[PDB]
Amino acid sequence: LTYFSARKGKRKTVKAVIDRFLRLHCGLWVRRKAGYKKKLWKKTPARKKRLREFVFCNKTQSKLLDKMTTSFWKRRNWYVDDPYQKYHDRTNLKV
Amino acid sequence: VKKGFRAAFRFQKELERQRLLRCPPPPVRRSEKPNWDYHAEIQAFGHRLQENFSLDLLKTAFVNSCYIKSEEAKRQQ
Amino acid sequence: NFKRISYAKTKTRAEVRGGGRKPWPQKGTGRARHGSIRSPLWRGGGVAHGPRGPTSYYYMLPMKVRALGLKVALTVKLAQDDLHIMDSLELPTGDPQYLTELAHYRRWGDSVLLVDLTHEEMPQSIVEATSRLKTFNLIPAVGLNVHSMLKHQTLVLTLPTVAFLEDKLLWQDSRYRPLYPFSLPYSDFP
Amino acid sequence: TARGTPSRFLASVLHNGLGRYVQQLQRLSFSVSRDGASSRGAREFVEREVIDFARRNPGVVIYVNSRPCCVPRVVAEYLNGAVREESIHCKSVEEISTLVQKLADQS
Amino acid sequence: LRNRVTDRYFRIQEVLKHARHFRGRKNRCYRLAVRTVIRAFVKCTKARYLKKKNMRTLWINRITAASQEHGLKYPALIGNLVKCQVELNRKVLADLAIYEPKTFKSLAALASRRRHEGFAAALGDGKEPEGIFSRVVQYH
Amino acid sequence: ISRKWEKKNKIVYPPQLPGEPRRPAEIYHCRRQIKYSKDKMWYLAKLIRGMSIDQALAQLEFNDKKGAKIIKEVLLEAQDMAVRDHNVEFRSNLYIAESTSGRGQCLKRIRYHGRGRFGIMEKVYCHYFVKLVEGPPPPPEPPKTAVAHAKEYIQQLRSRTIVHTL
Amino acid sequence: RGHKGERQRGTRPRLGFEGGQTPFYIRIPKYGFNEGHSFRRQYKPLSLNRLQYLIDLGRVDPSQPIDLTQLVNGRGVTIQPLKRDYGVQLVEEGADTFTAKVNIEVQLASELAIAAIEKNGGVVTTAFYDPRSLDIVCKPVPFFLRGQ
Amino acid sequence: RFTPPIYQPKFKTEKEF
Amino acid sequence: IGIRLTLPPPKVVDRWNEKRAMFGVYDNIGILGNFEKHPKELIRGPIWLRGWKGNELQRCIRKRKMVGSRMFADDLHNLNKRIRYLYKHFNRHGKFR
RNA sequence: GCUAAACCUAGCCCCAAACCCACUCCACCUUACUACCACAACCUUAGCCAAACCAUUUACCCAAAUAAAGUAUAGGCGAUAGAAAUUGGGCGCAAUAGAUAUAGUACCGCAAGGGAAAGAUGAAAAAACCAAGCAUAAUAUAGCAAGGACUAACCCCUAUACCUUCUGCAUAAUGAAUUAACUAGAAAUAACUUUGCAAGGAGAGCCAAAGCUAAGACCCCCGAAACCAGACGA
RNA sequence: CCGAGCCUGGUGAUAGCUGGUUGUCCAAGAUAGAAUCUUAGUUCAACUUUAAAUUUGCCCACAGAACCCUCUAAAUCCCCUU
RNA sequence: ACUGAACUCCUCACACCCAAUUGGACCAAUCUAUCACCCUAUAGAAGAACUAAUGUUAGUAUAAGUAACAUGAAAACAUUCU
RNA sequence: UCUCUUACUUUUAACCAGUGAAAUUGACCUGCCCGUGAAGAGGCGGGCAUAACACAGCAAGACGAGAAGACCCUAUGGAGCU
Ligand SMILES: [Mg+2]
Ligand SMILES: [Mg+2]
Ligand SMILES: [Mg+2]
Ligand SMILES: [Mg+2]
Ligand SMILES: [Mg+2]
Ligand SMILES: [Mg+2]
Ligand SMILES: [Mg+2]
Ligand SMILES: [Mg+2]
Ligand SMILES: [Mg+2]
Ligand SMILES: [Mg+2]
Ligand SMILES: [Mg+2]
Ligand SMILES: [Mg+2]
Ligand SMILES: [Mg+2]
Ligand SMILES: [Mg+2]
Ligand SMILES: [Mg+2]
Ligand SMILES: [Mg+2]
Ligand SMILES: [Mg+2]
Ligand SMILES: [Mg+2]
Ligand SMILES: [Mg+2]
Ligand SMILES: [Mg+2]
Ligand SMILES: [Mg+2]
Ligand SMILES: [Mg+2]
Ligand SMILES: [Mg+2]
Ligand SMILES: [Mg+2]
Ligand SMILES: [Mg+2]
Ligand SMILES: [Mg+2]
Ligand SMILES: [Mg+2]
Ligand SMILES: [Mg+2]
Ligand SMILES: [Mg+2]
Ligand SMILES: [Mg+2]
Ligand SMILES: [Mg+2]
Ligand SMILES: [Mg+2]
Ligand SMILES: [Mg+2]
Ligand SMILES: [Mg+2]
Ligand SMILES: [Mg+2]
Ligand SMILES: [Mg+2]
Ligand SMILES: [Mg+2]
Ligand SMILES: [Mg+2]
Ligand SMILES: [Mg+2]
Ligand SMILES: [Mg+2]
Ligand SMILES: [Mg+2]
Ligand SMILES: [Mg+2]
Repeated sequence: LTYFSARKGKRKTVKAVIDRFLRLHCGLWVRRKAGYKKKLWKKTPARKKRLREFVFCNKTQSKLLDKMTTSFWKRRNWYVDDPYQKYHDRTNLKV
Repeated sequence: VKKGFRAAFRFQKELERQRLLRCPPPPVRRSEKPNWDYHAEIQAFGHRLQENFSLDLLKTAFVNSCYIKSEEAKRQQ
Repeated sequence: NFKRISYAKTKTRAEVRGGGRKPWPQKGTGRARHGSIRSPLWRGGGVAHGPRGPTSYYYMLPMKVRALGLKVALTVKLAQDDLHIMDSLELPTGDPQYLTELAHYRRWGDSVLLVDLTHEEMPQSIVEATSRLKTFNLIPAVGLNVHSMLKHQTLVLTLPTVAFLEDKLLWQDSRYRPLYPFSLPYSDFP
Repeated sequence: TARGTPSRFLASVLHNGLGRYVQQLQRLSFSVSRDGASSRGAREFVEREVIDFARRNPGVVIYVNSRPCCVPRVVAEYLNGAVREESIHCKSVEEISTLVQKLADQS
Repeated sequence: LRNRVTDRYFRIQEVLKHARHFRGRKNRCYRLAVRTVIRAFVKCTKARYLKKKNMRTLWINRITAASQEHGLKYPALIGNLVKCQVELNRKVLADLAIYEPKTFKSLAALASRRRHEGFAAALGDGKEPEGIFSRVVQYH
Repeated sequence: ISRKWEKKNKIVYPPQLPGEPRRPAEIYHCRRQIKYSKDKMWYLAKLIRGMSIDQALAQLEFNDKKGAKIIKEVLLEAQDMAVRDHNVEFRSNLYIAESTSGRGQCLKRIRYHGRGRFGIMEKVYCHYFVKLVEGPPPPPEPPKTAVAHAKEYIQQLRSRTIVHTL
Repeated sequence: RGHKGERQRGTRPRLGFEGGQTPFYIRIPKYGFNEGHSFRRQYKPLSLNRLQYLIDLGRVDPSQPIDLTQLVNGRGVTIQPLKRDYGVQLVEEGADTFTAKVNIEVQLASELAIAAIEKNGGVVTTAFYDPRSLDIVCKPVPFFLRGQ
Repeated sequence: RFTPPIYQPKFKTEKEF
Repeated sequence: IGIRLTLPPPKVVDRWNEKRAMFGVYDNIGILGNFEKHPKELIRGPIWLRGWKGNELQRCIRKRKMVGSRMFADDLHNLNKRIRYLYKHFNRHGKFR
């Protein structure tokens, strides 16, 4: 990715990242399952449900995603009626 | 020509040492050399040997006749 | 350091004159292979990693830190019997030797910093005296800084200036965070 | 290295221990400065230790010079006539004291 | 040329000082000198081990020499001296051999006596009156 | 360039006491920038190295080498000035104390080989130095006798110590 | 730098390249988590707790009406019009132990917070502010210097 | 399969005293 | 050889010339003077450098856009080339990604 | 004791300020520097390179610093590209350095074109020591050249040169005649560490569910065959 | 020095390939694998290091871990005590 | 029985024998601020350290006084001869 | 040409005199046999030999010197041709 822009000399975000992942303010990232729209006739219903769910990403994936994205995307946003509002903060977390 | 003073000064002191090796100066008595007081040295001569000398006598012991002849001749002019 | 700008630059390999062609073919001779005669390796070549252009070393400490700086410097002066308070910087005569011999008589020390409140309303007598004295220095209140105070052995202040310094430095704590630069009007600033 | 350097056989001056032990250190010459950090450690050595040290060994004559210098030093002279120069420089009172002891108990 | 080393002469002299007594170019040419001086310092380091080994070998030879001239083997002498609980190390025995030869003969004589008392004890089976010199002193 | 050798004739010693051996006279002389190889000059220098002046002039006369006439000139110049300026009584009683050749300053030209190849040729120059000492030449050290070998061998055996004891 | 390779010569591939196989980020399907993020409106929350504490310290004045401008001046809130903020949302939190009678002006309020204010005898109303009005109201003094 | 020769510049050889 | 053979002329530094004496005065222009001026208005020097700091690449970008029109043909070509170099260096090279 | 060594000042670099020279007599577009006789200029840059290939694609100066914002947006929707409204003199070099520069000269090339090196007394010239290499002064059994030693230089005993790439490597394989000078780790996010202030931090913008501000501390050198544009050559 | 002349410029072209990389001292410190136009290279994992928080880890005894194939060894997993 | 290690004991001392890598304690010289004033101190900075790139420049060696190179004869230096 | 080579002349050569290169070179105080290193030892192990120092020859060894590397493989290196 571009560490120093040629116009302004600041970092740039990889837009491939932004249209695939949701980052929560706490530091987690959310993705969809790969192939959730693919060939559903042959898949079993349990398999289908496992596909529909929005999952988290492990530490390294999360680290890589944060490097590929600017500080703007990491700020706290007070959207009106976002369905992900509750998930922004953690609860009862000791290490 | 290199900016700096320390390396240059060091080198001068090295050259001084080499010059001393080449032609050593004539030996001169320690009286004719810095950091000398004969009085204090006399007392220390007593104390080194753990001997309670009479300091007046010890002084008298160290003064040769050859010295006094030379001293008289020197003082004359 | 904040005011410092570096003027040193050196030419890189690309910026040195000539050095276009390959000096000799790679394979043929016994010689070590080269691409240009202006490479860092060569005599007369460009510099590998050198001073590059005008360089600025500008940064800002936070305001409250600089304020605290002034405070410490002033406490330290008074703690060590290096600080003196004066009704006015008014001199019986403009003869500069009078000021030197007074400092000698009062055990001020070799260097004295004289602070007045305003530049315009500084007395005639002190300005004449201090103009031709190297070690004694006259500044207005707004001039005062940590560096000069440390450089000079004595700090001399007036009663006008002491009230002024108190006001401004004490203002720094017990203020809000700004909404906009303080040069702009507020309901109670200036 | 042993080949690369000179050698001596073990000896003393004038069979030191035989009759009576004689302290070989004869003279000490301290060069200090009134101002300047190098001589700082040495300065307070002259504040305290010099006096009681000089009492402890009356055989040694101590000279303190107190002149401007970038490197303070000590010149140890011995009975036999050897001269040992040691640059005290930026050394704490304690490690200067250790030096002066080490000089005084050797030939 | 903002910064240039000004005192390389002194850095060079540090190696060359050691190299003075060598032969050939390596006594003065730095890129040669350094390599040999490194080897010299390593040699000198490992030579501590060998000094100690070799000194003992010299002592053992010297002791063997003096023992042989009274007409008993080295092992005989050294072993029997221990069973007499006279603990003198090789250094002093070798030193006695050269400088105090009367004392050395006495040591040799006592060793051979203990040797013989041992032989007598070996011959007998069961309980017999123990040799005078064979008797051991206990410490509690 | 250094020119120390020349200055050696400007040394003045203080007058001697009557109770002193008569100091031999002492002349230093040289020629600079001789077009001749320094090592080639060495052989001629080495030859005359300990002989008297006349005997050296004799040897140099019949010597076929180029530098031989050059050295002859230097020696005659040195002899002349010895008598004239250095207060030497007799011109015959001088011997060569030291005879040395140094490298003088050299130029570089080119030598053209085959293909395009070449080499750097050096126009060789050198200095010659001499020193003359007034008086008869030193008699050469006698060859080592069997008795001297024997004597020193005895000395050598007597120097042995019992090593690594007290 | 290690031993000589792509790493040591400093010619490592870009971030997110998996050496050949379809990289993690690419191989995931695209979904509109942030499809129209810049067009969404954002309201900064003011809690009743926050409001009460401001009144208790005399920072926000109850003898006068409250609007955006008064709160901002009080340092009760920070509003970034540029960052798609559209004013102040009034939240339920600390409904109990809210004892003050005020005329408050907010862009959004929850029914509970309305109830909380009207219980004490206060008046709450919601009023819309356009972005160009908002930047003006939040910081009036700079706007006054614009000469418009 | 041929390497041309190279001449050093003439100024070095033409140096005088 | 390459070491001096005499001591250079001693350098005397006048610590009490006017420039040394009034060094750093008015650095507190802001806090002591009602905030009329920032201290960064005491900075003199290049147009593109007064009260700003950046790496080489950033400095070049800035000089290009601020005094790019007014600078000499060959100087500007050198500057355009610098930027090309540094762009590749910083984006495509190094230890860490 | 030779060869040498040593030097401080010519000048130069980056800024700021300010809009620059176009020049006695004669000659000079013909074969320029030669007194003196019947055609005509404006026309998309490409390519290296990045994409770990390559084929669409890949920042390059356009007329206010900051912020909006690496946002909207664009894109084999991937590498990457990227708005607008709006806001407003010297901690420099000092003769292998610094300009190539004592000079675009000498020299090299048919031409376009390439392109050096170097100097040092003193107020006045109308006045001491240190690189390599050698010399002083060749050499005597035996062996990585030394170490342990020794009364003693050698003799005695112990001891498979260095760097780099390979699992070993003694040695195998690259590299070094030697001396002097020059010659190679440049930066972000995020963390940690130390301060100031603290539900707020910051000298507009930005962040904040103890955070925010400031500082500290992390990212090398030399080398192809090539490709393209414009000149020069029978 | 022509399977495509030479010069300047783009140009510090590019080089997963070769070569090099400059003071002292101390400390911790090695070989599960997977994908890859990939095996002369990267990325993930494993190991390694530093800092932090907190509680068990290693060695382990009983009990326990399959039939079929027509036949079964050194052993291994799990594991309180210590 | 003796000999036989850097193992172990003995008298003292103790951070002081792994590649890549990672952590740490110091520090040569130079410039700046302030000291100092026969060459230092505390800090701030930086073109900040070379036994090695068939590295680049200059000097001097090895091969090596080697390979190689050169003027027909006599004479009076008029001339003549081959 | 050879069986089967010989003799003489010139060039070279070797000596005296003048001028004076080049590749090469880690340092060298630079031996032989056997073993080891699987092949490959002047330098490692066991034996043997051995005052020092020029000049002339020879080509068995120094994996002898010098090159735009003959062959095989590799590069997500080029280029010409179809
Ligand atoms: Mg170029
Ligand atoms: Mg190139
Ligand atoms: Mg090349
Ligand atoms: Mg340059
Ligand atoms: Mg030709
Ligand atoms: Mg030559
Ligand atoms: Mg590379
Ligand atoms: Mg590509
Ligand atoms: Mg690449
Ligand atoms: Mg120059
Ligand atoms: Mg030049
Ligand atoms: Mg020398
Ligand atoms: Mg031997
Ligand atoms: Mg390799
Ligand atoms: Mg080999
Ligand atoms: Mg023709
Ligand atoms: Mg590869
Ligand atoms: Mg360790
Ligand atoms: Mg794979
Ligand atoms: Mg594939
Ligand atoms: Mg591959
Ligand atoms: Mg357990
Ligand atoms: Mg033992
Ligand atoms: Mg142990
Ligand atoms: Mg230990
Ligand atoms: Mg310092
Ligand atoms: Mg450097
Ligand atoms: Mg060097
Ligand atoms: Mg070669
Ligand atoms: Mg070579
Ligand atoms: Mg080199
Ligand atoms: Mg020769
Ligand atoms: Mg030969
Ligand atoms: Mg010949
Ligand atoms: Mg021959
Ligand atoms: Mg000849
Ligand atoms: Mg050659
Ligand atoms: Mg063999
Ligand atoms: Mg060999
Ligand atoms: Mg021969
Ligand atoms: Mg090849
Ligand atoms: Mg290809």
